[PDB]
Amino acid sequence: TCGTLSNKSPPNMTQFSSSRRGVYYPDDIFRSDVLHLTQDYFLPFNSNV
Amino acid sequence: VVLSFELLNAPATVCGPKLSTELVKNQCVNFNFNGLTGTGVLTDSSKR
Ligand SMILES: *[C@@H]1O[C@H](CO)[C@@H](O)[C@H](O)[C@H]1NC(C)=O
Ligand SMILES: *[C@@H]1O[C@H](CO)[C@@H](O)[C@H](O)[C@H]1NC(C)=O
Repeated sequence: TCGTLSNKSPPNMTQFSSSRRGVYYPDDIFRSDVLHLTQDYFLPFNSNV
Repeated sequence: VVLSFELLNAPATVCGPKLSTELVKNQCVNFNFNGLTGTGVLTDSSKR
Protein backbone atom coordinates (compact mmCIF):
# COMPACT_ATOMS: atom_id res chain seq x y z
CA THR A 1 0.00 0.00 0.00
CA CYS A 2 1.21 3.50 -0.88
CA GLY A 3 -0.06 6.97 -0.12
CA THR A 4 -0.72 9.30 -3.01
CA LEU A 5 -0.35 12.96 -3.93
CA SER A 6 -1.71 15.52 -6.37
CA ASN A 7 -1.35 19.26 -6.86
CA LYS A 8 2.29 18.54 -5.99
CA SER A 9 4.22 21.49 -7.39
CA PRO A 10 7.49 20.86 -9.22
CA PRO A 11 10.65 21.43 -7.16
CA ASN A 12 11.85 25.03 -7.29
CA MET A 13 15.64 24.37 -7.06
CA THR A 14 16.49 27.66 -5.32
CA GLN A 15 20.18 27.76 -4.39
CA PHE A 16 22.21 28.70 -1.30
CA SER A 17 25.85 28.72 -0.19
CA SER A 18 27.65 26.01 1.81
CA SER A 19 29.58 28.70 3.68
CA ARG A 20 32.34 26.59 5.30
CA ARG A 21 29.60 24.03 5.92
CA GLY A 22 30.04 20.27 5.73
CA VAL A 23 33.63 19.34 6.60
CA TYR A 24 34.19 15.72 7.62
CA TYR A 25 36.95 13.33 8.69
CA PRO A 26 38.37 12.00 5.41
CA ASP A 27 39.90 8.76 6.73
CA ASP A 28 40.04 6.45 9.75
CA ILE A 29 43.61 7.39 10.71
CA PHE A 30 43.70 8.97 14.15
CA ARG A 31 45.59 12.27 14.15
CA SER A 32 46.09 14.78 16.95
CA ASP A 33 47.62 18.23 17.35
CA VAL A 34 48.67 18.29 13.68
CA LEU A 35 47.78 19.95 10.39
CA HIS A 36 46.93 17.52 7.61
CA LEU A 37 46.74 18.55 3.95
CA THR A 38 44.75 16.08 1.91
CA GLN A 39 43.14 15.57 -1.49
CA ASP A 40 39.68 14.06 -1.25
CA TYR A 41 36.04 14.55 -2.17
CA PHE A 42 34.99 17.52 -0.04
CA LEU A 43 32.15 19.95 -0.47
CA PRO A 44 33.96 23.18 -1.43
CA PHE A 45 33.44 26.25 0.68
CA ASN A 46 30.80 28.60 -0.71
CA SER A 47 29.65 25.83 -3.02
CA ASN A 48 26.18 26.10 -4.52
CA VAL A 49 23.62 24.06 -2.59
CA VAL B 1 36.84 -16.68 0.33
CA VAL B 2 38.46 -13.25 0.27
CA LEU B 3 39.40 -12.01 3.73
CA SER B 4 39.76 -8.23 3.76
CA PHE B 5 41.54 -6.81 6.80
CA GLU B 6 42.05 -3.44 8.33
CA LEU B 7 44.60 -2.52 11.00
CA LEU B 8 43.25 0.73 12.42
CA ASN B 9 43.92 2.59 15.65
CA ALA B 10 40.79 0.92 17.00
CA PRO B 11 40.05 -1.99 19.32
CA ALA B 12 41.27 -5.38 18.16
CA THR B 13 38.42 -7.57 16.93
CA VAL B 14 40.25 -10.63 15.58
CA CYS B 15 43.63 -11.86 16.79
CA GLY B 16 46.17 -14.54 16.04
CA PRO B 17 46.68 -17.39 18.49
CA LYS B 18 49.72 -15.98 20.33
CA LEU B 19 50.10 -16.72 24.01
CA SER B 20 50.36 -13.65 26.21
CA THR B 21 52.89 -12.79 28.90
CA GLU B 22 53.24 -10.60 31.96
CA LEU B 23 54.22 -6.95 31.67
CA VAL B 24 57.87 -6.05 32.19
CA LYS B 25 58.42 -2.39 33.08
CA ASN B 26 61.45 -0.12 33.40
CA GLN B 27 63.51 -2.62 31.37
CA CYS B 28 64.37 -2.56 27.70
CA VAL B 29 62.28 -5.33 26.12
CA ASN B 30 60.76 -6.47 22.90
CA PHE B 31 57.01 -5.95 23.01
CA ASN B 32 53.97 -6.92 20.96
CA PHE B 33 50.63 -5.26 21.72
CA ASN B 34 47.83 -6.41 19.41
CA GLY B 35 50.46 -7.05 16.75
CA LEU B 36 51.94 -3.58 17.19
CA THR B 37 55.49 -4.71 17.93
CA GLY B 38 58.71 -2.89 18.63
CA THR B 39 61.35 -2.50 21.29
CA GLY B 40 61.66 -0.01 24.10
CA VAL B 41 61.06 0.62 27.78
CA LEU B 42 57.51 0.33 29.11
CA THR B 43 56.34 2.49 32.02
CA ASP B 44 53.10 3.69 33.51
CA SER B 45 52.00 6.97 31.99
CA SER B 46 50.03 10.15 32.63
CA LYS B 47 48.54 9.90 29.14
CA ARG B 48 44.79 9.97 28.63
C1 LIG C 1 10.27 29.39 -7.37
O1 LIG C 1 11.13 29.84 -8.43
C2 LIG C 1 10.99 31.22 -8.80
C3 LIG C 1 11.98 31.48 -9.91
O2 LIG C 1 12.09 30.36 -10.77
C4 LIG C 1 11.20 32.12 -7.58
O3 LIG C 1 10.91 33.46 -7.94
C5 LIG C 1 10.32 31.70 -6.42
O4 LIG C 1 10.66 32.46 -5.26
C6 LIG C 1 10.51 30.22 -6.12
N1 LIG C 1 9.64 29.80 -5.03
C7 LIG C 1 9.93 29.98 -3.74
C8 LIG C 1 8.92 29.47 -2.76
O5 LIG C 1 10.96 30.54 -3.38
C1 LIG D 1 26.21 28.61 -8.74
O1 LIG D 1 27.63 28.82 -8.54
C2 LIG D 1 28.24 29.97 -9.14
C3 LIG D 1 29.67 29.97 -8.68
O2 LIG D 1 29.88 29.00 -7.66
C4 LIG D 1 27.49 31.23 -8.75
O3 LIG D 1 28.04 32.33 -9.48
C5 LIG D 1 26.00 31.10 -9.06
O4 LIG D 1 25.32 32.27 -8.63
C6 LIG D 1 25.42 29.88 -8.37
N1 LIG D 1 24.01 29.72 -8.71
C7 LIG D 1 23.10 30.68 -8.51
C8 LIG D 1 21.70 30.34 -8.93
O5 LIG D 1 23.39 31.76 -8.01
